[PDB]
Amino acid sequence: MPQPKTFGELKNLPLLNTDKPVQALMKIADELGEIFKFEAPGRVTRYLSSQRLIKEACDESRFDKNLSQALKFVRDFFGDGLFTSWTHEKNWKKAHNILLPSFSQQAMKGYHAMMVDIAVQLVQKWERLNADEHIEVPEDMTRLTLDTIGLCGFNYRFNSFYRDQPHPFITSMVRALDEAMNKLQRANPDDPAYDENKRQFQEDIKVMNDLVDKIIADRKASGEQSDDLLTHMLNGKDPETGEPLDDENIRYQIITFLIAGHETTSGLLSFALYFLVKNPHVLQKAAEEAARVLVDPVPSYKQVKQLKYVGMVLNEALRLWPTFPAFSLYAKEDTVLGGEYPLEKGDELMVLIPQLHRDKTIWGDDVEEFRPERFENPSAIPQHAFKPFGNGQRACIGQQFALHEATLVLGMMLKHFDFEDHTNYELDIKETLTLKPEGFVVKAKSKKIPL
Ligand code: HEM
Repeated sequence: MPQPKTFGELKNLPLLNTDKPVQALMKIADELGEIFKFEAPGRVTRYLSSQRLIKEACDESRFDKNLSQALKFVRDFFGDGLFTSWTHEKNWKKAHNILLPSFSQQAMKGYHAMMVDIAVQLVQKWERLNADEHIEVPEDMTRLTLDTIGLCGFNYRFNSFYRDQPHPFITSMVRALDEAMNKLQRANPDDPAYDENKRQFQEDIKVMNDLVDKIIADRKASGEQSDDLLTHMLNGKDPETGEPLDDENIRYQIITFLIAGHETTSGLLSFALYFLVKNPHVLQKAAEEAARVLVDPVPSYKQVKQLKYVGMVLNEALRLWPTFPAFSLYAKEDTVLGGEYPLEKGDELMVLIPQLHRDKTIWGDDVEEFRPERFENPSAIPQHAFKPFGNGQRACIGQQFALHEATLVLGMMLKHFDFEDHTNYELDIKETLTLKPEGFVVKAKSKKIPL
């Protein structure tokens, strides 16, 4: 099996001592091909990049979700929430069954009004800019997506658009995820030099956990008859065990949904707008759909479902830059991958989603081009070729929520504004386990359509 350059007794570990590890891993994959071994002290994994091999890795009878080294570190705050629990933990399947009804079609129609509430605040912010003022795109998209999960999921208002600086929850969430990414490259984690990093880390987690207490305390005290994600967490019973979630698991789910429910979606909207302003003919086509379909001051749920081309733009943005770029798997038993790489039970794999999404045998030769038309008929895509939301029973539970929000917001953006890439921005991808085009700015000129 191919393997990139090694560093003596540190093996390949120094290759991930960079600000852009995923981007470093993609270039290794370009150099070495569909599979490559990556060793660290006392650790080994195999990075897969081709649909040929990933279609076997997505075989659930042979491989199950692994918690990567990164996810093990985040589990200190995510606990046994849906995202950081093993498939075999009781709390995974319980919460899985209890919370899927929160993403039913009827649940989605119920979220739509509060999504519009936040989308209108975004549009109003941009409409209220003075001449020649610009937009900080990932910053405002994070304002929107954080507020949307807070309100739709928990009837809690982060009021991000009333702030020039990030919400304290996000300040502690980013620093706590920074501490988790730095534990990967640190030899002796229980050494006195990191005594204060750990002090910071645990105070950043109590910031996040104090908000959680408030969301819970205000639901119990509230009179309003709510039917949202928190309703199901507090009241839903698992049809299989007959049990509801317990108090400590509930806290983990709230923290999980608040973080997983906004970061990757903000990344998606950021990349989508980036590709639109870089591809003016695509932007014009998407804008024409938005104008044709969104005939009312606020979009209906049905109208969002009719934004076919906008949906295609979002999928094409997810192909080039899947915002959660790598997922980890482990072999359920001894097995042979691709008829030439034998694996033993427990052997770990990493699916490099951006490399899978550039497989020339599936997508053709123009893999770097932004062409939404490749999603004209989504059924034409072979199995396991397009995986921005993961695999099987461990796939993203919030997929339809993220895509409905992103389609709604992007449709309104295209309806209400013309956009200008006034700095001719140079794509610079920031990695914090998720991806975002750092420093992306635009100018918007309103088409002066009332809300
Ligand atoms: C474009 C936006 C999103 C992307 C690209 C994305 C990506 C993913 C991926 C790749 C996984 C599988 C993780 C793994 O295999 O380790 C996943 C799982 C998950 N996502 Fe998302 N996600 C997005 C939005 C959301 C939203 C909006 C929510 C909540 C409302 C959410 C909540 C979760 C949860 C709880 C899981 C774990 C599910 C389980 O294992 O049962 N995500 N997501």
